[PDB]
Amino acid sequence: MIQEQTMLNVADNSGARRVMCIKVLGGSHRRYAGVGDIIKITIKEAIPRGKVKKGDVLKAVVVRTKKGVRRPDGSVIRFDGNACVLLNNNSEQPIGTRIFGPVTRELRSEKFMKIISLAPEV
Amino acid sequence: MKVRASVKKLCRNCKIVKRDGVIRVICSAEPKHKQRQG
Amino acid sequence: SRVAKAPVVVPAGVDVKINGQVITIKGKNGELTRTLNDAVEVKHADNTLTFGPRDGYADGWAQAGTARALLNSMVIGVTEGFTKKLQLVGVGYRAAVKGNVINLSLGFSHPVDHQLPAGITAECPTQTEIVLKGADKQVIGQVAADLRAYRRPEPYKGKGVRYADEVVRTKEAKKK
Amino acid sequence: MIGLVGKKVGMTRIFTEDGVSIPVTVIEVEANRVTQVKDLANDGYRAIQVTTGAKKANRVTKPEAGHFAKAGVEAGRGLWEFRLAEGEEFTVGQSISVELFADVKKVDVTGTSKGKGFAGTVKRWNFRTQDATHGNSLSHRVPGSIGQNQTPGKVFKGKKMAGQMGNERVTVQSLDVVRVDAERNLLLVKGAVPGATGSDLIVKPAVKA
RNA sequence: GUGAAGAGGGAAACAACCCAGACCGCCAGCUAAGGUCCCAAAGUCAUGGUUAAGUGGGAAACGAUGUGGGAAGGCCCAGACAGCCAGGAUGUUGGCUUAGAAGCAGCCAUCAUUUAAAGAAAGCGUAAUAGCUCACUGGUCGAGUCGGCCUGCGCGGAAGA
RNA sequence: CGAUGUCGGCUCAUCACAUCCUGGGGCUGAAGUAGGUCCCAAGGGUAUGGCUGUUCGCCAUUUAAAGUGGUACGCGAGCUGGGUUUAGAACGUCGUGAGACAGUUCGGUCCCUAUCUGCCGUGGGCGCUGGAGAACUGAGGGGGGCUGCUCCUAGUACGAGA
RNA sequence: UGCUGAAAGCAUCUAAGCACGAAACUUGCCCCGAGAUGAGUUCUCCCUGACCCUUUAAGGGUCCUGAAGGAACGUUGAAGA
Repeated sequence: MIQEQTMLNVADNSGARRVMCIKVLGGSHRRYAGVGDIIKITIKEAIPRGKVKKGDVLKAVVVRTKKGVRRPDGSVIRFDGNACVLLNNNSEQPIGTRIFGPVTRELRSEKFMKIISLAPEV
Repeated sequence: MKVRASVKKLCRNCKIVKRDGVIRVICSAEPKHKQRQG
Repeated sequence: SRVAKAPVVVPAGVDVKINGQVITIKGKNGELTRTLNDAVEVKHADNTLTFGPRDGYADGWAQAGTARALLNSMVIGVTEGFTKKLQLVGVGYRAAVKGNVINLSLGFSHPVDHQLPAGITAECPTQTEIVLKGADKQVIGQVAADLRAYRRPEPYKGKGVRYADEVVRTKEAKKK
Repeated sequence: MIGLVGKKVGMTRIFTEDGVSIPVTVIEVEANRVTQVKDLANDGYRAIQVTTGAKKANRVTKPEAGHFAKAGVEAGRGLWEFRLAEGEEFTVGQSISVELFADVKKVDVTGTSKGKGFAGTVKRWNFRTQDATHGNSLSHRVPGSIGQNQTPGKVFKGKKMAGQMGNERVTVQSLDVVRVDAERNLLLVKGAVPGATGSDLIVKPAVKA
């Protein structure tokens, strides 16, 4: 459950550490983003030596949510924070080289193969 | 289809026809001369 | 009017029955029954057919003129019949026929099936040309029009279904 | 085709071999007994009237007792009838079991929804509440405007206002049938159905095939 | 002139529009404007025409083989108009602004042979060509046909909470 | 003028079609994707934020689209009071002055227990003809009607290629 | 968009006739619904005793019977101001 103005941590090592969600994509009047929905974010503070600077708008994908995800058998997965991965605004293509922390398997959409491969767990 | 209020024989191969109380112009050479309201 | 004043000779072996204003004609293909306008009167006129507009109708002559054309059309149809030729233009276009159903593939994702009406026969001497035959001209024209409507000819390559004896205008992109 | 009358019995879930859990509503469909068969000759339409359950002997009135006795059917609670599809026939006194749902896949369940009593516009029509602060005075959940001005001069019919909510019959359609148990008279349908536990439900095959 | 300071009847309702100026009573008659299929008093009245549009029962410039009437005019069984198997050629790829205009951009004449018959050129189409039609001319059926003016009544133009 | 509260915002809407999207078509200087223009169509749908009191507008990012208008420039006996528009005070300017300024700033009481019509719910009475208990037919009325992306067809038709 | 087709020998979707053709219209889906005074249909249940009076009428009065069923009261409800 990520909506506008929400703080997110960064799972990758692109140099960003905290980002603000400014829009939820994928539908008109969409309220909040799910486990693996694409969102538009702005970086609020990053590494000075990183390739992404403060106050830049680029897409992102949620990988972890505090609210959690629901499994088909009724189980749920919950995390202590919300995390995302950075993107390129033209092709999804996570720019990071490695991603820290667990990643749920809900991102297996025949496309996030790069995210799951770099995921230390699942 | 032109929907102008004035219809005329633009070319030689234009025929004036009345269909359902509407005066139409039909051309057998070029469709650009077809027009509905007359 | 002028056409109405021209009796049509009925050939031998054709039976004509005048039940009030209804006309039944039998030749060698089948029985054709048509209801005629109340403003036109018809008599046997042995060896010929004659039409006259009864007094009391302003358009009586016009109704006679169209009536005479219809009777001639049926007379020709029963005597010989009507044939129409349709051509399929385009790579990968098939017009296979079997029984009373026509199978066509005009580039659609699914096959096209057409159910012919009674009294109409379809033949496919070649994979792209289809010939239809029948006892009346109105039905054949309608069926051929329905077949053509499936893929209207387009003016860049003249593809789709077209009549055998029509000219399709062609145009080319001017710059792009 | 005809439906059946059953009683809602709580809810449960079924665990499949692949792991996914299916929430199912349990409907107790005991034998339904036909009490009257209608025909076009007499009633102008063809239908069968059925009964289910049991009633106290001293509680059923004489007019109802005679009606059941005519068909030779034991008195039950309430009466419901279903129109026929012209493709099947029935006889008076025949018993209909839940087995007829063995070959179906979607069903429509009809029942009386739970009664919420007099409900406000916010709860009834999902009206948006006004601001809770910034000067608002006694207008936190009020409906707001209900008309325009003199030019209409009236409130249009069908306006959304507070009133009775629930306690009307509603139909949930295209529900997957999960299991049918003839000997135990159970009908497991995936999803939730209107009404509370113990309420009478009508189950018929889905019409939106 | 009316209202104001005038009721009554008519225009659905509508001081100022039309008819008409209430002294009172009558379960008497004749009329005005306006009306006479039903609501709703009185012609489903008579004779000759028009309209096909629900026109009548909103609206223009302008458009159109709608339909009725009138005055004419051209061509017509030495056979018209529309159709049908026919013909439509030769220099004139022009001198001319030679970039190609050749009839199809214009300076320009707007010649001339075969002739039942054809122009140094009206349309579509090519850089120009080419090409396809029509001007015009033979033969069969074959009788009317063609283009304007005056107007009667209609149609389109004509979309709002 | 013996009083019809006049800008915005919120809540709640309803109608027109001169249609923003979705639907059906003609023409195209329409190869295809994507367009241009016109005709038919009102069933449904038809943004979130930054700045400003603002409507509007500019800007940022979405969507199939972020339609144009009427309804006392809809709606304050439904809400707010930011602007404007009482009394305080100050600045600039005009006036000798009191004061004034569609010049600008700071501050500044929004009453009503619903009789009638209307509307949303829910009952009593009588009727429907001997009375009563049930199950229905259905005149009629209302609700709902939105749509994106991915894959297959197919990398096919089209196209020199892209 | 058409097929056939005269008026007008041709042509022509139209004048006669016959075809297709949209989230619009009618229906199909769900709900209300016989106060639908045009008040509907079906099934079942209950009542089939006597006296008198007059301005002898679908009249009035008295005695005995009051059934089906309903209401009321009580315990109450995932029904409800």
